Amino acid sequence: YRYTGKLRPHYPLMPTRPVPSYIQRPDYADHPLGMSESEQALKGTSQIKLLSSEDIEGMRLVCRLAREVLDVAAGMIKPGVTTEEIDHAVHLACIARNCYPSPLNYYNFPKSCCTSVNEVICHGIPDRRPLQEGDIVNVDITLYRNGYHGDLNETFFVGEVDDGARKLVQTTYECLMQAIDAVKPGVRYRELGNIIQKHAQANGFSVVRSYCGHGIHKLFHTAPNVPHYAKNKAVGVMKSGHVFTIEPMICEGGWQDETWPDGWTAVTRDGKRSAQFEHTLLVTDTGCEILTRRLDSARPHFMS
Ligand SMILES: COc1ccc(N2CCN(c3nc(-c4ccccn4)nc4ccccc34)CC2)cc1
Ligand SMILES: [Co+2]
Ligand SMILES: [Co+2]
Ligand SMILES: [Co+2]
Ligand SMILES: [K+]
Repeated sequence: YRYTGKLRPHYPLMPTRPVPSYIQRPDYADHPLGMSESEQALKGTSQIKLLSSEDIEGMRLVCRLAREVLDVAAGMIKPGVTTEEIDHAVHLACIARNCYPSPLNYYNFPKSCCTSVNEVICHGIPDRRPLQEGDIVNVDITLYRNGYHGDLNETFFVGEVDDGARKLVQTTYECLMQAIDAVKPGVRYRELGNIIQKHAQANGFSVVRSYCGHGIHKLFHTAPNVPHYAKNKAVGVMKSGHVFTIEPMICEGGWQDETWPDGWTAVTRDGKRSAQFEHTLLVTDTGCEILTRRLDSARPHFMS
């Protein structure tokens, strides 16, 4: 394999971390290939669930707990800390909150969260590499509680970063927030990508095309599919009671991605840096509720 940038995987991975039997498990947790029966039974479906009142309460709880866990990871972002160490803290924090770490064994993903440094667009596997001053790093958290998944991510700075890293991370966050601001009943899902790309393009940045936002509730990933680029062909119209993510991945150079031989790690083909932010949203009558918001601070971690 020819690597696209400086980053390399740092093996071996510590042995898989068990989840105590008392924590409720998603269907794929024990599947040998980590396949989700409940997901696959709906593969190829455009129909979007309308959440019930109990569904909404279940989503509010898990998305609040997921935010608490992301905040734990944020606290550890410093030079010299390995991504595996982050993952260990995240694993324990999910368990402490009576939650299963959703990524763990999801289609055989080996860890409890995704840590995506510099040119990694997404799905970086936590490993022995110590974080380096100047790095940017996304940690993507999903928890599973009482049958429901809650999903968020943020990009962080490791120590002091250069001007381009600041510009990329700020713009990616702006893209997400501008898209969130457009969410309300009657809006087509395909529209968010127009908003996101317009802002990214205006700042000299490209938009990843291979990975999308997603419906989430009793399923980790389900309808709607939500592209982040312009003139996409997404199917569906927002309605009150829809729950989905917007999770734009934005790049310094081109939009093209490829995957490492591990089958997971998605990287820029040019080896330039990529950043991502994510919230789980509930469409309401006035617009939408940001289920994964911070409750005690106005801003994401990279600002404060
Ligand atoms: C035909 O059966 C399949 C169904 C789905 C998939 N996948 C794997 C799961 N998947 C997504 N996975 C992830 C992910 C996985 C592990 C850890 C963190 N994230 N993120 C996604 C985000 C958006 C859409 C899909 C996926 C969609 C494509 C493969 C085969
Ligand atoms: Co993912
Ligand atoms: Co997501
Ligand atoms: Co996520
Ligand atoms: K990254």
